Amino acid sequence: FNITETYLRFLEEDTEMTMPIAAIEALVTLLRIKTPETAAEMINTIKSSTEELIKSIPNSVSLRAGCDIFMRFVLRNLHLYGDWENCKQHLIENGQLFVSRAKKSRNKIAEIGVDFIADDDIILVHGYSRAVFSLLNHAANKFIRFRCVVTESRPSKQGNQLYTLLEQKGIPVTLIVDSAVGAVIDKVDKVFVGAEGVAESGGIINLVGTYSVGVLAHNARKPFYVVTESHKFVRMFPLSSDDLPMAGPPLDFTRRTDDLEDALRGPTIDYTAQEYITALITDLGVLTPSAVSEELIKMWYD
Amino acid sequence: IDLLKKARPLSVTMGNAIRWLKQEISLIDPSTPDKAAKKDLCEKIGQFAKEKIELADQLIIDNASTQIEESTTIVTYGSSKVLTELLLHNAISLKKNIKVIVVDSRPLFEGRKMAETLRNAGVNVMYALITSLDTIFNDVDYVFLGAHSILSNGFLYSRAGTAMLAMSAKRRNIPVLVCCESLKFSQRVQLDSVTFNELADPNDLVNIDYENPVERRGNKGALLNQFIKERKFEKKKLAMENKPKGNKIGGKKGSEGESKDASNEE
Repeated sequence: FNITETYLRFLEEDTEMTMPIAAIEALVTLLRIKTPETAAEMINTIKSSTEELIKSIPNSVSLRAGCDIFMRFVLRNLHLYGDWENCKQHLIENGQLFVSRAKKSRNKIAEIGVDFIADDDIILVHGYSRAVFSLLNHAANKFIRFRCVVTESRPSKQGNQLYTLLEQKGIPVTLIVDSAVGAVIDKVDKVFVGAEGVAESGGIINLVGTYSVGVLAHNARKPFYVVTESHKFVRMFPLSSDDLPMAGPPLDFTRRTDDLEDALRGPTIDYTAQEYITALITDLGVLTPSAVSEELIKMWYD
Repeated sequence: IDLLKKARPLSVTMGNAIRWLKQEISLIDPSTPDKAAKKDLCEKIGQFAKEKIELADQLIIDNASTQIEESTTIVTYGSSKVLTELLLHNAISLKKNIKVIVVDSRPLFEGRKMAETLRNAGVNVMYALITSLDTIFNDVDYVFLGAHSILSNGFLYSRAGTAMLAMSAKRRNIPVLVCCESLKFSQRVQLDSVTFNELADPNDLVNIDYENPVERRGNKGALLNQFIKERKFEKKKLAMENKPKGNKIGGKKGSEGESKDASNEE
């Protein structure tokens, strides 16, 4: 039946779906075919499927996290010590429901937790996240005065895309160079983030250049922030400043081989430390200081 | 000089002036006609005054002119007369927008006086106190600091919470710059607010705010009356080095990192 097929199914639309929410739904669908009463024929098989999915990955991180979340939910489900049927039914139900809840969470984020850009505080944003854009659009809707700042994305020309998505609203924006990042910290207020995953240590699993940005923020004491749909805590620990589970090579040292070729392999995933989160926008209420760690503890009961 | 010392400690500029006077005295021989002598001596003194002060000020102004952008928001502290003059010039002579912000402390009403003067000339002023500074910053674009004396370290020996302001500037967006006279520099050096402290009587905060001469009945006035109480203060503090990058004198351009580059040339 495949989760991979389901994943393939959604491509051009989305924007509304939220990472694991779709993956979780797919998993649920996979489950509700091959008898969800038994535990020996089921949990192990699910795990195997997840492993297969992991193996099959080109460049995607949060899937694992989603799977883990699903597993946790499943574990939580069977503790009532009554009957196998009701619990099974509940399990079957909880996928579409979960998806629905995601939308609610997004709505909450967009109406309640949007009081960080209000007094024309110029926002420094890089890394395309859907939640960020939702926040932007709903700020425009509320008329809550604002200005936008985006550093040019040029590994695969997502910058242009971002610019286009900003033209829909109809508000002036500017191009920024990521080497001349030290040149402009003057009028732009704070640095906000759209990323790929939330770390076990505390920092953020993000794209091409972030550590430098973080450093600059620290120098300027203009607080660093992360804007996300809050269920992307990937089971990964960045123990050092340059060591992680990565989709590609870590700063690939290439040999002088051909003419104008082996250089375009830019390190398109990078990390910054735990002592940077002044606030993180979470759908379970605005909670940050050591929240991710707490969540992890709650999950692994340690 | 001794009398002056007894009254209140003096500045480096004054010392320099004294030295110059001594040199002049050494120069003119006593065998010359007396009437003829001081006729020329006075002229020479006048010339010196014109050059090492007014001309220096002019030079400072011209430096500011080339450097300062098309209309600027300006922040200052104290009673830095040269800077006030420059501000006035900007307002009235060359004619540009002057959103000038002045900060002031409790013991001295220098800032207030400056503000008053600006008002009298017709300037839009923003008045500030100790409790907060950042309230106007978090907007503030270009800042000049209060000046008194410079050392051969690259540091500054200046008035009140200027150091705090400098620190704030360093933290938030942009560094600070100070313009001075070419005869302000010393060859003596220090690096803390414990080295040499400039003191007056602890009485500026005894009177409950408002005006200076009041004479009131209340509660304040316990220097020795109650069970052990001390009400001490400071006037001059240490301004830092890494933050005031700019220094402009009679030699036009340079950095405070070049702490005694002009001392050989003079």
